[PDB]
Amino acid sequence: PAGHGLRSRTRDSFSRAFRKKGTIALSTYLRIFKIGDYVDIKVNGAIHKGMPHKFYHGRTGRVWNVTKRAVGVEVNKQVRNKILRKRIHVRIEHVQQSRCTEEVRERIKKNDQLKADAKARGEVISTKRQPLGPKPGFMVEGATLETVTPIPYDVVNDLKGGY
Amino acid sequence: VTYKFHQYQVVGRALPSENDEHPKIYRMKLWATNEVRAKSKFWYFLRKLKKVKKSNGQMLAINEIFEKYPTTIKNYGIWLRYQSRTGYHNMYKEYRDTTLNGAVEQMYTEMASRHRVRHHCIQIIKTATIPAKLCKRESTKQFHDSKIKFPLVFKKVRPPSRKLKTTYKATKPNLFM
Amino acid sequence: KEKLDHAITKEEASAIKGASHSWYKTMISDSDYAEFDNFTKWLG
Amino acid sequence: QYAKEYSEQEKELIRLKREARLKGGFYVDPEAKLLFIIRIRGINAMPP
Amino acid sequence: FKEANNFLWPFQLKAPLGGLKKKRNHYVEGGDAGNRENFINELIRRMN
Amino acid sequence: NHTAHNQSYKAHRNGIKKPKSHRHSSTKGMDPKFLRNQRYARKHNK
RNA sequence: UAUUCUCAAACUUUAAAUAGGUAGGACGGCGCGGCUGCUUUGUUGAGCCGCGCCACGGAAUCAAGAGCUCCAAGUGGGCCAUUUUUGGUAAGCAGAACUGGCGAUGCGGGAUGAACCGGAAGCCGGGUUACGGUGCCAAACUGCGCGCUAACCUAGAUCCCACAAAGGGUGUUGGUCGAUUAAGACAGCAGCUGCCGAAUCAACUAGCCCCGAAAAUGGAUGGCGCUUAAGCGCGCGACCUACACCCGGCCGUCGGGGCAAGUGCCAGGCCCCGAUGAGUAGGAGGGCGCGGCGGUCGCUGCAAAACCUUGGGCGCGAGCCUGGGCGGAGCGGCCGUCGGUGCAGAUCUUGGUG
Ligand SMILES: [K+]
Ligand SMILES: [K+]
Ligand SMILES: [K+]
Ligand SMILES: [K+]
Ligand SMILES: [K+]
Ligand SMILES: [K+]
Ligand SMILES: [Mg+2]
Ligand SMILES: [Mg+2]
Ligand SMILES: [Mg+2]
Ligand SMILES: [Mg+2]
Ligand SMILES: [Mg+2]
Ligand SMILES: [Mg+2]
Ligand SMILES: [Mg+2]
Ligand SMILES: [Mg+2]
Ligand SMILES: [Mg+2]
Ligand SMILES: [Mg+2]
Ligand SMILES: [Mg+2]
Ligand SMILES: [Mg+2]
Ligand SMILES: [Mg+2]
Ligand SMILES: [Mg+2]
Ligand SMILES: [Mg+2]
Ligand SMILES: [Mg+2]
Ligand SMILES: [Mg+2]
Ligand SMILES: [Mg+2]
Ligand SMILES: [Mg+2]
Ligand SMILES: [Mg+2]
Ligand SMILES: [Mg+2]
Ligand SMILES: [Mg+2]
Ligand SMILES: [Mg+2]
Ligand SMILES: [Mg+2]
Ligand SMILES: [Mg+2]
Ligand SMILES: [Mg+2]
Ligand SMILES: [Mg+2]
Ligand SMILES: [Mg+2]
Ligand SMILES: [Mg+2]
Repeated sequence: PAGHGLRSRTRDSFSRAFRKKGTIALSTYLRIFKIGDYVDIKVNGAIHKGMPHKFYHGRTGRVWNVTKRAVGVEVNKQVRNKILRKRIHVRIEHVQQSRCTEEVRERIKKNDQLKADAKARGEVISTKRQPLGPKPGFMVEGATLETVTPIPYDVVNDLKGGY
Repeated sequence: VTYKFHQYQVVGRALPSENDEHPKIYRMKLWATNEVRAKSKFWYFLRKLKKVKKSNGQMLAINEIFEKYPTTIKNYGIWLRYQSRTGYHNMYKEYRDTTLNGAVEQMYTEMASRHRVRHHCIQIIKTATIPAKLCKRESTKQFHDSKIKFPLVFKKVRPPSRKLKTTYKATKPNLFM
Repeated sequence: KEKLDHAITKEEASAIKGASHSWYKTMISDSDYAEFDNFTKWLG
Repeated sequence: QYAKEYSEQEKELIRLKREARLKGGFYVDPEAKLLFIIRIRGINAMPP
Repeated sequence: FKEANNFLWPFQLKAPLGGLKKKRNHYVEGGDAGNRENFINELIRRMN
Repeated sequence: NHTAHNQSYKAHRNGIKKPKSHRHSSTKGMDPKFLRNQRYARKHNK
């Protein structure tokens, strides 16, 4: 509306990948979606029903409802000075289960056991991750040294493969 | 005692990896005003010549090279590559100095004067101490004379210090060669 | 003022001097400039 | 105790560098753990 | 370190005694910006 | 005619404001069949 | 059929940089039970509920704190710049994208300038700098070094920026490639050749300079001038220079703390500690001033009001207090309350006067 249709500017976004057209593999229809799961919205161009607006393509949201053929997804949308919680329904052909939280569950268990193993011995520790820190000092065994020097200029070589 | 430009050997390598646990070690002889700038120019060449960026490289050693005999006079040849306003060129220059640091300082000063080439547009390819009989430039040959003799045609008239400076004097300077 | 007069073994001192001297030789070592076949004459 | 530790670290680094030199290898110094940062530009025309 | 460093109020240094070279260029180019490694100490003397 | 100049600056004066997140979210718009059964389940809960 | 030159905003297999979304716990996890009309062949699932147990805070950095609501002003002509970018030969032209800037904002530099560089500001002392500078104008070197340039065209002289091109020079300075030469080159001289006895020839390249280069008031590296530059390129040391930074004083604002068997206080006060200060349109607070009214405390013929003054003092300020003079009959402070309550402008009104 107001100068732009629903699918305006979707020539590339909503087109199928090269040599990946035709029948949709059935693993898409065997996925299980639960409330609270995170899903990435990826519009399939072949399915014209229950397809989200182009804005939600490439966005990750949280599942808040499950129907026969579609899942309700909560997606953040920035409008001026506010973030809106947009609730949309999308057919499962356009959603992929996201691996954004794949490390959380396995990390909690490791932290829980590490704290438990430390509680029994009365040693207070921290399970927090840390970013890459500075490396310690070390010795490197001597080896043959290859000398690098600037190369004399040659005009004939100022072209891919030369002139 | 003090030089504008210092010579350094910089040694570095690519970070060890599972495929290459002992990557090749590269060394360069670079000229810079201090160690920090010597390291930066070392990674410039390794990035563009060996495809090893500093982000995936390792600095091993950096040592400053000092003239062996800073009291004698040597002839220094410098092979360099520089960028003009229209392209790149190669040239060979000769200098006479007590240390190669002074000869390199002369080279940068000359390139700025005769070619308007700034420091960052010059790459030093090679340096060497040339024996007198193998020099090529006449500006260096004419001083290879056991009986070198000439007067001071141009003198600078001035008091030893500004303490003896006066605006007015009773007589003009008396100068003779 | 009184002109009052070693912490390394004599053999150790000789090894230290040799190692440092050898390291200095590598510091001033130059490339052979053999990979620049088109500029052999110019590079000398 | 702290004063003694500072002197030992300074001499420890010197010994390791000399040890690597004697064996013909290299000793990579530990990467700096601490930085001091100074602001050198004013507060005018700041990108967000 | 986090608590000890945050406990310190940011240091209010003075204008450097002797001035700067060029704040608009990187220290590698002969300016004053960026990492100058151990040479930050030389600047700390003139600004403290 | 049109321009977005200064609009991001205006938005960031008091924004970007994220909505308040509560432990329990509204059930409006969810499957009525699921909601109706849930209401009965709570009714007979003991 | 196998090759080949060159291409695409409305072509594309492939495919960046930058930017975009989500997640990194106490709203977590596990165990045992329960509810249902939904779901399953199935207490099978789904969600929820109860009880018990565990949960060192589950990347970094910061956090002058976070959330919520009400009422309302002004605004809805914009402009400039780096970069991306459309129309146009182009425009100090027109139109978009991200950010900053001006507008609303002084201050130092750019001679001069809304936007360029630096940098944002209470009132001061000291110190040090930013950009920019150190021959005079003009605070700081005719400082210490190397080279280049010589302009008989007004040589040249600093981001934006106030212009210059193709093409040329046996001007001069560097460099690159090649050729020739003590077995004698080159020029001249001599009859391919002899004398000749030391360097010579050719092309290319790029610094400065010169040609190319024509406009109307007399004129503009800002001016004067400058050539062992005071020009150009690159250095070194010192020095000069902001309302910027640092230390100190004082004012305001904001935040924090102390003060009762009260020797106890305009507590609406006193004292102590920390940070901080730009402002048009606009909002609000605390104050100043004018004329009444209800009260209260006073002044005045031993001189009220008004007015005059090169008298003096207080307050950041609106203003206030007071000396002297003139004048000759009224006037003021304080609390509350009220209003036809504050002028430099309106081709403002009336009167007066240059
Ligand atoms: K269109
Ligand atoms: K409006
Ligand atoms: K020329
Ligand atoms: K009264
Ligand atoms: K008076
Ligand atoms: K009143
Ligand atoms: Mg309409
Ligand atoms: Mg629109
Ligand atoms: Mg249909
Ligand atoms: Mg700026
Ligand atoms: Mg401060
Ligand atoms: Mg000083
Ligand atoms: Mg400066
Ligand atoms: Mg800038
Ligand atoms: Mg209007
Ligand atoms: Mg408009
Ligand atoms: Mg217009
Ligand atoms: Mg306006
Ligand atoms: Mg100007
Ligand atoms: Mg001052
Ligand atoms: Mg001079
Ligand atoms: Mg030309
Ligand atoms: Mg001037
Ligand atoms: Mg102060
Ligand atoms: Mg203010
Ligand atoms: Mg009154
Ligand atoms: Mg008067
Ligand atoms: Mg009064
Ligand atoms: Mg009235
Ligand atoms: Mg009125
Ligand atoms: Mg008037
Ligand atoms: Mg007015
Ligand atoms: Mg009038
Ligand atoms: Mg009139
Ligand atoms: Mg008249």
